[PDB]
Amino acid sequence: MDVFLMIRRHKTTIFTDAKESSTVFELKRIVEGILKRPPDEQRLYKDDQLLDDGKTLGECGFTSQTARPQAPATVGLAFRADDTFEALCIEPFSSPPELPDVMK
Amino acid sequence: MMYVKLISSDGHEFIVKREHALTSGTIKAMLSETNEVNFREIPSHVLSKVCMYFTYKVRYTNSSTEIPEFPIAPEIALELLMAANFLDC
Amino acid sequence: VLRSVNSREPSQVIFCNRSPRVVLPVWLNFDGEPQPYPTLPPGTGRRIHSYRGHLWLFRDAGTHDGLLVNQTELFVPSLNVDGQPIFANITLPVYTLKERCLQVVRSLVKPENYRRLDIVRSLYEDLEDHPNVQKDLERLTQERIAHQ
Ligand SMILES: COCCOc1cc(-c2scnc2C)ccc1[C@H](C)NC(=O)[C@@H]1C[C@@H](O)CN1C(=O)[C@@H](c1cc(C)no1)C(C)C
Repeated sequence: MDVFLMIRRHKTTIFTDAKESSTVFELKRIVEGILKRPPDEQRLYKDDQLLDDGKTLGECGFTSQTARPQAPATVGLAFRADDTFEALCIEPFSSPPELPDVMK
Repeated sequence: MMYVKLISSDGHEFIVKREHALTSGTIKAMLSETNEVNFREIPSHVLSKVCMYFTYKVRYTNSSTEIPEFPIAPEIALELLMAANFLDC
Repeated sequence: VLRSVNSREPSQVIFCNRSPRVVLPVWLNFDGEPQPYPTLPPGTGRRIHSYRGHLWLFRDAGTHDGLLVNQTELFVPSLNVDGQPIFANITLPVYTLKERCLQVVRSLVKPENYRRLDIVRSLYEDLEDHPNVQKDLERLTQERIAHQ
C-alpha cells in the first residue's frame, strides 16, 4: 500500500510517497537525493519520537488510512551540524485570515 | 526521480515531484534545467494545500476505485480559489 | 439530440452511489428534458427498473455538481446477459482545484453575498455560474457536433 508524506525540516517540506512496507532508511535515501545529506547525517521523527532505520513506515504508524494524498502524514527531519544533531524544528505554515462575516 | 521547488510568499520551500507540479498548466508552461518557482502572492497555508491537490490529482485521475472528497477548510477557501485560478489546475 | 430512445425493452440497473454526496439521478426523457428521480444517500445502492437505450446522468442533489457514472458523463442501460443487472457506479470526478474551491465557497456564502467577497470580478461570475444540468446538456450536444 502507498503512504503519502510531508518530510519537514525548518521551512522545507518534501511531498513524497512510499510503500507501507518500505523502511525509515529508504525514506532517508529519498531525502539524500533531494537535500544532498547522507542518511547517517539525518534523523527522522514521528511527532517527537526518533524512528529506527530498520522499521517499516507501517510499523512507524504511517498507514494508508492516515497518510492520504489529500492529507499526508508528517515526518520530522533533523540534520547533523558539525559534532551534534540539531533540535527537531518545524516551522508552521502561515495563519489564515479571519473568516469574513459572509462566510460565518 | 526529478523534483521542483515551489516557494511560498512567506519563504516556505515545497519540494514536489516534477510530474506532479506539471498538473498546473501554469507551472508546465514555465518548466516543460529550471526547477525553482517563487510565488510572492501565495502564502504557505495555501501553497501547501495546492501541493496536496497535485498528489491527490495524480493518484486519483482515471481511477476505478472510490475517490475521496478533496477537503478545503473554510478559512483557506478564498485564497486557495485565487491560487487555483492562477495555477490553472 | 441527447434523449432516451423509446425501446420499451426493460433493463434492470443497480444505481450504486460510491461517492460522499447525496445523488440525484436524472433521466433524459423522450424529448431530451431532464427528469429528476428519487435521491440516493452516500454509499447506498438501489436496484431500479429502466429500459434499453435510455439516458441517465447523476448530480449532487443539493448543489447540482457533476458526478461520473462508470467513469463517464452519461449512462445508457443495455441488455441484461443471464438476467444480471447492469452496474451504474456513481463516483465523484477528480474536480479541478478551482471548481472544488468554488463548491466550498458557494456552500459557505449565500448568493446575495457573493459580491461582498474580497476577490476579482471574474471570480464573482465563476461563483454565480452554478452547476446546471441544462447548461451541461448544451455543452454535451455542442461537443458531439464537433465530431462531424
Ligand atoms: C411509480 O414510480 C415509482 C418510482 O419509480 C422509479 C424509481 C427509480 C429510482 S431512481 C432512484 N431511486 C429510485 C427508487 C427508478 C425507476 C423507477 C420506475 C419504476 N421506472 C421508471 O420511471 C423508468 C426509468 C426510465 O427508464 C424511464 N422509466 C419509465 O418507466 C418511463 C417509461 C415507460 C416505458 C414503457 N418506457 O419508458 C416512464 C416514466 C415514461
